[PDB]
Amino acid sequence: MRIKGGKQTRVRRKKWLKQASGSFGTRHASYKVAKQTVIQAAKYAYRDRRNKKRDFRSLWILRLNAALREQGMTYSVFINLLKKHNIEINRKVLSELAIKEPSKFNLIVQKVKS
Amino acid sequence: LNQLKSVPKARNHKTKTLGRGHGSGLGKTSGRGQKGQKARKSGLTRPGFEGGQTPLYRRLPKFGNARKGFLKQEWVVLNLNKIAKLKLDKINRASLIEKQVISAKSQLPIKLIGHTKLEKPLHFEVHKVSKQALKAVENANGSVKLLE
Amino acid sequence: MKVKSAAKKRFKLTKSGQIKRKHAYTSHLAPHKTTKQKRHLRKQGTVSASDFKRIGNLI
Amino acid sequence: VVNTLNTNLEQSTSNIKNVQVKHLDKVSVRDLMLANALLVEKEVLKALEGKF
RNA sequence: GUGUAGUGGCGAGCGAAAGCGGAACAGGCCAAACUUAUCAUUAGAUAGGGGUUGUAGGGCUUGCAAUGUGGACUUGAAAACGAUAGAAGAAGCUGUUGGAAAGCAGCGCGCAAAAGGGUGAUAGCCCCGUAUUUGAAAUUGUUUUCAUACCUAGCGAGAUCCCUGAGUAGCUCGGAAAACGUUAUUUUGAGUGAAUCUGCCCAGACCAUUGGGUAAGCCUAAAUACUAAUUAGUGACCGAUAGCGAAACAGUACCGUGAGGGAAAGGUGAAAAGAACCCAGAGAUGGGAGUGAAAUAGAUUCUGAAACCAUAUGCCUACAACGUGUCAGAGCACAUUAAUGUGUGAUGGCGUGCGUUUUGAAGUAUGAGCCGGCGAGUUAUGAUAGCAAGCGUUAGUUAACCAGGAGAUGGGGAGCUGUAGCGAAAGCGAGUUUUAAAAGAGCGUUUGUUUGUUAUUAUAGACCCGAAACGGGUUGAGCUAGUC
RNA sequence: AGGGGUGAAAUUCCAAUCGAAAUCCGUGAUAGCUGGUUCUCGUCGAAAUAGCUUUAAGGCUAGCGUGAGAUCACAAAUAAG
RNA sequence: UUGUGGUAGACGAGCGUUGUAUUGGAGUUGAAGUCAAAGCGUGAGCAUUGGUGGAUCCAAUACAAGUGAGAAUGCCGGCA
RNA sequence: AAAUCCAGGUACGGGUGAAGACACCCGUUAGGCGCAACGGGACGGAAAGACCCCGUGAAGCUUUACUGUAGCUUAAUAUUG
Repeated sequence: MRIKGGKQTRVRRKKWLKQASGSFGTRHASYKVAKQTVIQAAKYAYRDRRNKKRDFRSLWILRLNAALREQGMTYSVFINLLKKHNIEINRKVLSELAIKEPSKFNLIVQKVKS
Repeated sequence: LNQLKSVPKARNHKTKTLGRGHGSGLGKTSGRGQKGQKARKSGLTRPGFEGGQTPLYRRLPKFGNARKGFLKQEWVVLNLNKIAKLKLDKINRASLIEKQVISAKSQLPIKLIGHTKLEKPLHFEVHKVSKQALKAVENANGSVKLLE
Repeated sequence: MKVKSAAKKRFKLTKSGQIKRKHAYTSHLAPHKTTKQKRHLRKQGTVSASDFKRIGNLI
Repeated sequence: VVNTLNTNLEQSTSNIKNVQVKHLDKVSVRDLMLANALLVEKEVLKALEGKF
């Protein structure tokens, strides 16, 4: 039984090409290049799925410090007044967007002083 | 069975392939080398060769051929530890052929061998017997009529 | 396959493996070796487990 | 499956994809279970017992 | 038998002969003595009878009894079975989607014929057919019967009667087929060169004994190998980059002065029904109309995707250091295989390809222009090891071969491993070799068999592709070198 | 007429090719030397050392991974003496 | 509870294509291929739907493989 | 019309890196796209480096290297008295 084997190649190439959509140049038409592009794209996605959970935390800290420098005290001092005294495991993104609800974060700000 | 539910139990094992897939588990150079000599076509040089060092089958001395150009005289052996299981008496060439012990047409002397005890009396007709085998046969009221 | 006759004259089979062989150093220059040496090497011998595979399929 | 090899039976059954006539020695293990329905001769029982 | 005996710089390797079991099976014919006739009867030559040799035979002198067994075989008469042309040869309508029914639904019909092909879709009953029964003017083949021509036959007795294959065989000098690399065996290029049944040769140097056979003459059917041809059939063989290089006016077109090397491409539509005629244009052609179910089936003619190149909706870009993607992200225009939805991505963070070879890759080493198709672990015979299966305490097991549907299987036990091993061997034996040793040491102290399958390995090119090469056979002096 | 021809000799020429033509066959010559060796997934997981080698870019044996089985404690490692 | 980086490499478990053996099914009310679509798995992959098309395919179990393409300064065919 | 071509929207200084960067790090400069020139770089294009070295490679040539051998020469022998 001589085997022709045509469907597999077409379906594999179409599936690989469909993944890389909205790509510059011919990189969305050539399967041989499309596979490399999607390889690199998924590697970047893998590294960014941790890079973003780190960068969001960085912006988290930055926007907390932005609000806390206005009260005349240090961000590290605020974390301290959370941890050792008036034990609080309060969420950082919580207290961040409690800037959006006005003055409600100020309750936590004034509560750390026993 | 039916012709729609034939089933095995433990056959149909894995089929290794030396030229399918970069990461199938077996690579492009599966089995043979990583550009070494064995990896190349017609590798795995003759089994007796040992790299250039003198072969083992030559470093050793040569055995003897005391009887030059002859075959050892073959015999048909009747061990006394197994004849007792075979249910037949007066064991003689006129009666071996019936029990399919020996080939129907074959000319060959019969050798009698054994030390294990025997209970039922037997009457051997052979060409030669071991001394203690003969003693054991005659201990149990047996008789051996030693032929020529 | 054909078994190399050059080796069938230098090995002897025994029950349950244990290929038998003769030691070398027996046909030359006796005085260079002690009489005790020839006394040891007169006996037979067997190969180790190292070269068993290269001898098995070859014989 | 027939032991006598009757001509009257074998004259018919030759234009149907479902029926065919064979001797006892001729049928194999495969065909014997491909039938889904068996019609055996009364004679073949003794020979089958003899051959086990 | 057997990878046995053996042969090998005892290396790669090489590999019998008996015997056994099968296929088929059958032995005959000349010279020689003896004799007849003829040859300038000197013939040594020509032509007739006689015998075909080992349980030695034949010729000679002399008896008995055949009238037949038979085919490597001459012709005549017939017969059967084929072969080369043909014939007969069963069975249906109705509705349905439908361009068309044969498919689909309801009730029927025949098969010694339900192989196959065609018919506006997959038809047993529409057509050719097919199983079976038949048919040969003429030619031809095989076999059968009878008659006929040539060749052929058993058992005795005597007898130191005669004959029984000449440059023959051995021997020497060099080789060669033999499994042997030269050793009896065989064969011969150079020489040497006997006997006559009281013989000669043979049984791996040779002699003797023993046993076996009659060379130096000739002939032979079947059983074995192959298929370019004809007939019929088959295919877990291929389907236009496949299949023989040749599905088409292929060894053609072409490349060569010649040996030779050697291409590519098939498919409208059921039926040409191949587009009357009109408009534009000179025309090709296109748009129409018309046939057609379909003209997006239109002569470029089945299906029509990729690199490619154009046009278009929505969005974005002209302060931008850019492997161009990824994670968040406003705005914009739409609404889906309803899915925390889709396209686009102004902006921020991060961000030096894919393979191969490598101490080491983004490389200033390499491999790819893209796209589509092809493009390498198999097969035969054996070994090893796992797994699984059947059989099992005298186990197990078939090969070739015969039987059939080109089937498993039936018969076919020839052999194979296991049952005892040890020893170089003679031989011995649960022991055996070493030895004075029964002391010790090595080995042994019954522990399967046949397959399926898997992995490795052995000989075959044995994963794929890649050389300068070697040898043998052909074609070239029209270019050129020389000569005439 | 090609392990040959010719050669006022240069390794010139012998059909643009000549340290020995073109072509066909043995021929699928061999190649320890390049490059390639196409389906995925689950578990474990090195070496670039020693010896030998007409061997040094190779191969063989040992160690190093892995599959099956045994030893489970008298065997192996960790801390202490 | 102990773990799950990974080439050379051992080893286990699976998919896909072609054909065949049966058992069921779809098909001029429209198969395959192919175009595109905002589906479902751990993967080779497997669905659904509309247009193109007018004759073959699909499901479950087995068996046999000219069998799964990214490269070989590839080769054919077309095209920047 | 061609060689080439991994996909490209392709900057510079200092440094870094398989050791001389269009992309890497830090700074600097720069509207998108043509056209005519001019060749510095992209270790540029074209030759699987001719050189060296390796291969248990090829070919040719050489001699008091090996084994042979055509031819030449001597001897026994048949042709042979």
